Amino acid sequence: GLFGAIAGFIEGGWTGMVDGWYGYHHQNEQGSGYAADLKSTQNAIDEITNKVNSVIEKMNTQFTAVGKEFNHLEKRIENLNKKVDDGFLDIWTYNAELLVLLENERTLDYHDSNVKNLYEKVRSQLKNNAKEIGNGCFEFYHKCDNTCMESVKNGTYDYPKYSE
Amino acid sequence: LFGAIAGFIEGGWTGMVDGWYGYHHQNEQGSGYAADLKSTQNAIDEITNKVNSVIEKMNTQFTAVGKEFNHLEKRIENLNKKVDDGFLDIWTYNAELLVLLENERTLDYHDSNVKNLYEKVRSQLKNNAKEIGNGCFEFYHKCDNTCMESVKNGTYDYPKY
Amino acid sequence: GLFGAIAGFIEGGWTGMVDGWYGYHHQNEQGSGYAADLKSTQNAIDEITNKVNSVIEKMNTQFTAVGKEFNHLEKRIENLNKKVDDGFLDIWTYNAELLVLLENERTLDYHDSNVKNLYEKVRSQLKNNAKEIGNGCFEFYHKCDNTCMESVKNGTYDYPKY
Amino acid sequence: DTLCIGYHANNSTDTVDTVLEKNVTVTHSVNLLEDKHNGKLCKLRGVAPLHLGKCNIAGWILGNPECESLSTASSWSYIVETPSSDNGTCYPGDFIDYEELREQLSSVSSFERFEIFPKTSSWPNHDSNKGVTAACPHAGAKSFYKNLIWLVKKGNSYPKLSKSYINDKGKEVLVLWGIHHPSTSADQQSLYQNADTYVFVGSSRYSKKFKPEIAIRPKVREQEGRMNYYWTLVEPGDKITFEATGNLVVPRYAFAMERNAGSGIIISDTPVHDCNTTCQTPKGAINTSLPFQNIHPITIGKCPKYVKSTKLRLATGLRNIP
Amino acid sequence: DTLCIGYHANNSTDTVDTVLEKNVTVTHSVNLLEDKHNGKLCKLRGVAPLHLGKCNIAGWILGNPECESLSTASSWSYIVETPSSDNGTCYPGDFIDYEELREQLSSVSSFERFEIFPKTSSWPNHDSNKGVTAACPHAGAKSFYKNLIWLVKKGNSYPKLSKSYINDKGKEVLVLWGIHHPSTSADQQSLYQNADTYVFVGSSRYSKKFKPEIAIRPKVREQEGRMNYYWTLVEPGDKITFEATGNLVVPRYAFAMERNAGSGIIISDTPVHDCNTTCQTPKGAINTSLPFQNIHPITIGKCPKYVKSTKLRLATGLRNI
Amino acid sequence: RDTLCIGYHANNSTDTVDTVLEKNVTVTHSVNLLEDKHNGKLCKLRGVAPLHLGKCNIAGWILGNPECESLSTASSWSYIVETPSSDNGTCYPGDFIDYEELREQLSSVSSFERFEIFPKTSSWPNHDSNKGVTAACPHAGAKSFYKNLIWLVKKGNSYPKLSKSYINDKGKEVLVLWGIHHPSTSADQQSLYQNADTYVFVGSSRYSKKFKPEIAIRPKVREQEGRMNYYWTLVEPGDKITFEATGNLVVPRYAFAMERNAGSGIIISDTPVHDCNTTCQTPKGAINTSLPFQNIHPITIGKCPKYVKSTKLRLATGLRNIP
Ligand SMILES: *[C@@H]1O[C@H](CO)[C@@H](O[C@@H]2O[C@H](CO)[C@@H](O)[C@H](O)[C@H]2NC(C)=O)[C@H](O)[C@H]1NC(C)=O
Ligand SMILES: *[C@@H]1O[C@H](CO)[C@@H](O[C@@H]2O[C@H](CO)[C@@H](O)[C@H](O)[C@H]2NC(C)=O)[C@H](O)[C@H]1NC(C)=O
Ligand SMILES: *[C@@H]1O[C@H](CO)[C@@H](O)[C@H](O)[C@H]1NC(C)=O
Ligand SMILES: *[C@@H]1O[C@H](CO)[C@@H](O)[C@H](O)[C@H]1NC(C)=O
Ligand SMILES: *[C@@H]1O[C@H](CO)[C@@H](O)[C@H](O)[C@H]1NC(C)=O
Repeated sequence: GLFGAIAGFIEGGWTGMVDGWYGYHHQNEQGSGYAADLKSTQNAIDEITNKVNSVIEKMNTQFTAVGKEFNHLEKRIENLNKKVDDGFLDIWTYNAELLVLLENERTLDYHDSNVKNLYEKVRSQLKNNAKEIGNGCFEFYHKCDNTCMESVKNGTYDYPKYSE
Repeated sequence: LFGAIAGFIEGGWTGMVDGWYGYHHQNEQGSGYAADLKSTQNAIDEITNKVNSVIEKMNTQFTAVGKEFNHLEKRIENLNKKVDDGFLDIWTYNAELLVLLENERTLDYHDSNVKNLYEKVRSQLKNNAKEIGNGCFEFYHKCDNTCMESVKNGTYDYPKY
Repeated sequence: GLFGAIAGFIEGGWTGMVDGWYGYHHQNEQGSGYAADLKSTQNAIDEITNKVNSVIEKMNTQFTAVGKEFNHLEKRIENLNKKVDDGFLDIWTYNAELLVLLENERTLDYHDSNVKNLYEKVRSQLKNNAKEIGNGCFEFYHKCDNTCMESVKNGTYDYPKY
Repeated sequence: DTLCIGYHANNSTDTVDTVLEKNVTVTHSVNLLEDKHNGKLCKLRGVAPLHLGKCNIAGWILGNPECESLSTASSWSYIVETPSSDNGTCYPGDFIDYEELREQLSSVSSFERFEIFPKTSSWPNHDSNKGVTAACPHAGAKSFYKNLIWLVKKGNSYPKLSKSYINDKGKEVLVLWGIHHPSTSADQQSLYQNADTYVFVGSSRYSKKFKPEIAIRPKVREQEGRMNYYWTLVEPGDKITFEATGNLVVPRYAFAMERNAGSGIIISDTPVHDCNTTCQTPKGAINTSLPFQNIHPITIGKCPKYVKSTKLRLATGLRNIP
Repeated sequence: DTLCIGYHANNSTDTVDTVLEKNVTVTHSVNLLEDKHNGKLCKLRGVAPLHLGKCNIAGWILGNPECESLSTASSWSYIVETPSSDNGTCYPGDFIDYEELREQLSSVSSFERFEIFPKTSSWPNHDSNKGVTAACPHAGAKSFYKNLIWLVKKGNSYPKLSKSYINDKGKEVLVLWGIHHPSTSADQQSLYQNADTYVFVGSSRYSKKFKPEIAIRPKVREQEGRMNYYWTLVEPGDKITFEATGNLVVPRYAFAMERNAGSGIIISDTPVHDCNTTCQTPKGAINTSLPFQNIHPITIGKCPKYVKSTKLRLATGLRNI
Repeated sequence: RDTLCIGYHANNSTDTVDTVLEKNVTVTHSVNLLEDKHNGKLCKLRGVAPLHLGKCNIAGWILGNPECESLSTASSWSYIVETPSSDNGTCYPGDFIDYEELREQLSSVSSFERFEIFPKTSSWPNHDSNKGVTAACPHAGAKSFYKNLIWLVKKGNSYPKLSKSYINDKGKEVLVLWGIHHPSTSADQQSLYQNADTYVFVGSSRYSKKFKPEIAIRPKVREQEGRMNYYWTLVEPGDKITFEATGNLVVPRYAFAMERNAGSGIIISDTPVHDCNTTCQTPKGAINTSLPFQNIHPITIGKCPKYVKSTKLRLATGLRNIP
């Protein structure tokens, strides 16, 4: 979207990965499988939760009884009251509507950023030892077993292993 | 914000008049500009929607602002004046800030689209061309017109050299 | 945060660099040292200043005297007045609170962007002549003296190198 | 041997709008808009509302023979009238500062009704029994407000009366009384012998002299005469004085009262129940943490801001793909 | 053989402001701020406004001899007075609940004026012809309001009068009347023989007795006496009763009336025209979809929010190079 | 081996700020958008200082209560200051009509000169203008009364119909005040104004009202079972006002040539008044600020920041802080 990752150079998402928002899909001699990025996913959940909570928690209201009664000879102040009520209605409706539109735009870009960053993290980790397919996929030049895939997720990937 | 527009691509092309983002090819068959059809239309759609959202969301009531009060109702007259000036300050501030905010984002939105269009082609021709650094690619393999096509269509599907 | 630079692949900041927001730390045979990116830092200062000024300057208020007096037999209009006062209080409090939260989020991302961009600028300048350590650090393959480090900051870097 | 990097997806159909794009399908989302009420009138802070049901405030405080339900509750968070509750001032007249009174009574901390001027001992020189009318019927029989007494002459004699009450409670006392305007000067002397009369009420802050306006008003509930109703709050330690040579509908019951501002009155058919709520609307109570509600503009309590929006769906997940 | 990637540019000079930068030149932009009006007073809903021109509401409803040309209208969306329209209550006095009345009359659905108490048949025992004054001149001649009649004694006799009207229309009836306060007790008996008089008006909801306050007020339009004007709305099926031993300026014309809330009154010199509008200001109508306007704070209809801003330019294109 | 790093600033700063995504984020630099600082003083508003009544309230000040004798030396003021404990106003129990409206009209005045509309010596030749004092308005043990009004009583068993008129020859509006006295007993009535059935009439081009004394015993207030209602009206330049009474009229002595400028109010506070400038005033003190928001006080006078419930509005200008 804004970061070119989600619905970008990574065209689609994985219905298979159900344990997190962002993750990996390994493919070696020991089989295949999906696996969410524990730390990366939890961080978004925390921040997104905080976001939703901020939008809600910041609305601290007074104890008020809207609604007034006026007799047939107080139509003016009745309409004054009606004006202040409709005045607040237009103000809150507009802000609320726009707040949602704005925050939604940002949130989607927030996820795009997290995916793009997770890719950059791995790519700048295995420079030569693997080539970019271009689909958010890395093809290993050196055989990579399961305990090897681990050193990539944990971000603890040794290098000294360049082959051909 | 994305380093593209007025970034590593210093200026814009007055020559390209058919779109917001595009290419300028240079081979043996000549030169020319050409907007990225799909890329440009997308921005137009989204930017249009943006402008429409800012406008369409403002749904107002049928009201007659303005009240009349006699010389012995100065208090409620000033109350009315207060609610009017209260709305004036609220709307002015929000409208002013809404514009400032949305303008900042829009300019960054375009910066993003250009940066993305560059990334798209760069990650398409890896070795077959080298980055000049000015948002320009210099081909190592001769590239004719029907070749430039396979780059725009994003169907540069055969890395021959 | 959003661009992966600050508190990202560049884990920490330099208390040593005190003359700017973004900068470099060179390391060659002529010694070491920090140095802020003049142009890059000034730009952020201008824009961030404008930001703060926009949030403030756009608030243009009327000359008004809030506060009304009502007698014991005007409790209704007194409460009406109270309603309009508390109505504005809730509106302004919420907007102000949210405006800060939003703008702070953006500002921090704004700096993340500037650092990421400064890195990209240098990296795409010395392609082979240096390798990425991965910590926002470049290790030169060709010896780089002080007047050489200059051609990197000025963005005026050549490439004869091995 | 390949390793791919991707994102979540699911069967979700939730859509949300952005500034740039409408109807965007997302994996997860929350609704900021509360659009759900329990269709009940519930209790406010911790106290229940005062339900008049058949009657309106006017009828309730004056003691209309129809509003004779209960020894009413000593406190309430707000008041509930029904859109069809008609029984108030049965004898045609003008209730002065009625709206103001309703506001003052909207929410009460303590509220005990007492006999300010005991019927038996208070009026020895006037008839306190003949004061009934066909405009205020209670089971076929002619009757009148319970909290007031229509003092008429005692056999061709209406001596200047003068009664005073001194607020010995610890709180404000709400005192109500009426002034009667006969239709004809004959009805005048028939009721209070004297032709030219006057009524005077006065306390430390209140003071007003009343002159009966005698004339034929168009028939209302059989009455060509009128009766205006007045009220005032007597501060603790203060005293109020009544004085009349006729036409005075004297107080019988008053109200020791302590009020807490910040409430109002709901006109609704919605049933009252035994439940808690922090926010009340004429359509029902609202239990929510959300910032906005589109249920009703007129609200009582600590409530969400009323909005015209139909849906405020906030995206939390990301774009949804297969 | 090279391929470059770039962005649009043009001769545009449009500038916009951002949170970070001011005066930023942009390829394309739209204005969210409506600052353009047609300098005309137009029809609001589908209906045109009631223009009093020379007169104000007071003069118009009482029937000031000068407001004789006006209300060819059975409905109006709002009312227009001119800042210099002075002709209202020619006989000095106090118009009770005047502002409230103006509000109630601001917009009406149906509005027909009828003769509630026909001059010829209604008052047989009182003089309904001598009731004219030099304070209400119509072409040099002494005259008076058209909708009221100043009943004076009929040759040294002013019998207690009692007239009742019963609202047989299907709508509310607006009834107006006046109470006259002579300057001297001599003027009092000169006009209504009786010295101690009273007037009484009463319906199902209204009821008030009036006592003439006789005294010398400072001359206004030649009058040391005063005349207060009253009004009330009689519900359908209800009846209103007038009763006086003098000093009563009786109703002649009333108004069958059906009102629709939500409108107001514009005091402006701006010409009224035959055009449609969804939003009206004293300076002129506003045709727009924009959310904000800086034309005028006082508005009538479904309008854009009034803002103090001078320009709200929203960027749609990108930076211009 | 040769190399070059790219990084960002950091410092000893402890400033924290909140974002939409994260709370308590330490930053290198920041500014506060929330003004929470006042000078605890009541200062001048535009140029002008406020009118301080101190001991008295508006009622007492304009009527000329014997206690508010020290004050009316200002010809203009930006706003008015009463103290929460200033109790001296209408010493004689009564009803001040449209009092709140008056207070509003008087809240801020451009020019304000007090003159003797009806000179005591020359105005009332057929009535006693000296006996009109009461124990309800004491000035140093002695019975006294409002300075701006005169309680006209009969002159030895005679109270002739009086009729006095003033014509506004100033260039501005004139504020005229007067009272109507309602005796407690019909005996007190003839004792003061011989006539039993009396009336008072006031009239100008716009004002007109006849007053009938309501005689009765009200509960004792400051020793008075009788009452006295106070009325006021603004007479337009060139207009004239007429007083006429057969008794019970407390006639005007001093009026006020006055030019008013709307847009101000009245502060009830103990906060000391000083000689300082301010663009924004609160009951707690003045506010000197450019910030958009303040949480000092909701009730404000002048060109002020919007009142907010927030405790801190810290806006981040620098970046995240690391060691
Ligand atoms: C109480 O309220 C009712 C309803 O408004 C009054 O009106 C009539 O009461 C009679 C007697 O039972 C009924 O026959 C009518 O149906 C009622 N009218 C209508 C339209 O419902 C009733 O008179 C009132 N009684 C008192 C004592 O106030
Ligand atoms: C002004 O205020 C003072 C104070 O309230 C009034 O004095 C009170 O009068 C009574 C009657 O004897 C004393 O017992 C109280 O002690 C007084 N209060 C105080 C604080 O001394 C005084 O009457 C007022 N004077 C006027 C004309 O307003
Ligand atoms: C999707 O978006 C369009 C444009 O707002 C709207 O007309 C429609 O209601 C939406 N479609 C559905 C199926 O809800
Ligand atoms: C830049 O801003 C200034 C100050 O607001 C304004 O007067 C000027 O017109 C702007 N420059 C241009 C060319 O729009
Ligand atoms: C941080 O620490 C020292 C010790 O207080 C202080 O002197 C210095 O001013 C601080 N640094 C900066 C740049 O404020």
